[PDB]
Amino acid sequence: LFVALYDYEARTEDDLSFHKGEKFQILNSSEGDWWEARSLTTGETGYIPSNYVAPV
Amino acid sequence: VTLFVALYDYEARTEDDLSFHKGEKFQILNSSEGDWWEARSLTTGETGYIPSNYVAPV
Amino acid sequence: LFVALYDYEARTEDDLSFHKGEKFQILNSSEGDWWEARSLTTGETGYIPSNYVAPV
Amino acid sequence: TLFVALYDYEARTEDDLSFHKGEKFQILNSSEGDWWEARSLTTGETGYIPSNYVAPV
Amino acid sequence: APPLPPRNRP
Amino acid sequence: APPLPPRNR
Amino acid sequence: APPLPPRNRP
Amino acid sequence: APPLPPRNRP
Repeated sequence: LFVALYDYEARTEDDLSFHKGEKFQILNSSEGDWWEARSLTTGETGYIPSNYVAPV
Repeated sequence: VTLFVALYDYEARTEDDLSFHKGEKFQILNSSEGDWWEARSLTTGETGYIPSNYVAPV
Repeated sequence: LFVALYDYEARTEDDLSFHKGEKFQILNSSEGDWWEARSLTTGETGYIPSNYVAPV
Repeated sequence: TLFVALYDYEARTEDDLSFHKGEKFQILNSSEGDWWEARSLTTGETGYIPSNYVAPV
Repeated sequence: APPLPPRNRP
Repeated sequence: APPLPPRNR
Repeated sequence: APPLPPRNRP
Repeated sequence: APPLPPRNRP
């Protein structure tokens, strides 16, 4: 589980947009510094930048 | 297949770099060497290296 | 051994907080850019960002 | 295998190289991470440099 | 808001 | 203070 | 314009 | 002057 430290607006459809404080379940972190995640606020899935988050 | 778009302008720092404008589209030819990818510009047809934090998938 | 170049406030419980000038023993650097370290000022162990430090 | 500095850099440790923008380098070792062991072609000094401060010649 | 990391390989 | 690096996987 | 990433290994 | 990259692993 991770939490967002900053706001992020998606740059592409496969990105997740999110607000500071939003929480995530990480689905796939094996492809690089962009991780596939599930927003625990919306259930939406997409990639997030792994320097915008911190472990809960 | 694997298409990306430039989010910013970039001026080449070396001859093997591609210069590009924001909005330019690329075909990625080789991304296996690091954070600079070999790409083909779909506006000019030129090939060269681009910084992979200046782009997003289309 | 490494020395901190900046202050850092922990963003998670398993992070280490530290001041500039603090020295560390690195315990584990194989998991990425966050290293498990031991503070030689407090004896506290935790993760630190490896761009906040330099070799001594 | 020659690189030029795009910015000035003041060494943070003894094993680092300090350098000015425009200085040229022969890279001796780039397999350990983003800090590369280099030889300054201006001074002959060897040391580590941050590989985001340089571009190929 | 910090710089974004390089994108994942295609 | 510099930007933080991406978190470990 | 973000900072440039580290160059690829020679 | 851009941010420095993370140090090499010991």
